[PDB]
Amino acid sequence: SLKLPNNQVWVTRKASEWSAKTIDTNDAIPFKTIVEGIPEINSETKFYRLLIGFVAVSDGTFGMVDGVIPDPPVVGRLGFKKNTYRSRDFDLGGKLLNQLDDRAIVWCLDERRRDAKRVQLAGYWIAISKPAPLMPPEDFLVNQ
Amino acid sequence: SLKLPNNQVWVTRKASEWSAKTIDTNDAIPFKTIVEGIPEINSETKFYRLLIGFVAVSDGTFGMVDGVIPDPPVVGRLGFKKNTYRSRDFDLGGKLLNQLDDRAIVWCLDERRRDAKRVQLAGYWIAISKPAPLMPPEDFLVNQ
Repeated sequence: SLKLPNNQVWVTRKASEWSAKTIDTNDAIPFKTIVEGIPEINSETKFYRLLIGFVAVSDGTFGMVDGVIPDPPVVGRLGFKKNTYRSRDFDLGGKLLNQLDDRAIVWCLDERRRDAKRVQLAGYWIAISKPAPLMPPEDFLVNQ
Repeated sequence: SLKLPNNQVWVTRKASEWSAKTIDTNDAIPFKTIVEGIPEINSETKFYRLLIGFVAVSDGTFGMVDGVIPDPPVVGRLGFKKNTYRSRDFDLGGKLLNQLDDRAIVWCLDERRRDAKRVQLAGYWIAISKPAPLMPPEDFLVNQ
């Protein structure tokens, strides 16, 4: 279930640590942010899976939402427990970025809702359509 | 000269825009910073080439230094002209990160030494030893 078809690859990037907060709100990470800073990705990339893993300092619930101040998730909402690794594979359906750029993952904590590192995320893993071999642009070494 | 041997690949990442500055100093980007946030890279990676490209708002000089408040570069120092793309391929010698982590690229501008975007960098391109196919860790989907 970490194996891919031959026309897809895994890409990843490091997740930021969460700072303490002063407002009362939902914690949400938008999909466009998850993808920012991954060079294999462009307007033609199709997206098949997003894997997330985390540990939280409280019980709570989480899931993916489509509206985006994002609502708590309804369909597919799942629970987690304090200090227990939780993970989730989200199916992205072979869609392009412009079709997923309204999505976010949202967490609702029972307690310690404003603490620093209240959720600690592993790297994000995304299965995408396999890119051509990476190469600098042809005009990179002009005036070298 | 953008082609690699079969046991190397290109990796890249986006460069940050430069803010205006209030101090009088050299502009330097350390090698450890260039490499931060590239998942294919670890303690065993060997480094073969670093490609940089930039446009500056003034004439000046630049080059790679080994001491690192880094000195202006001596050996291999090169000139550039205002509003003219310049690029450079630096040979990294097949070395590991711990052998390159004292290196930086340093720019010395003739004029406008404190302006925002005084140097605008293209993505950094690095030729490294070819990694195994990227895969999430085996324990990623515990408690899914």
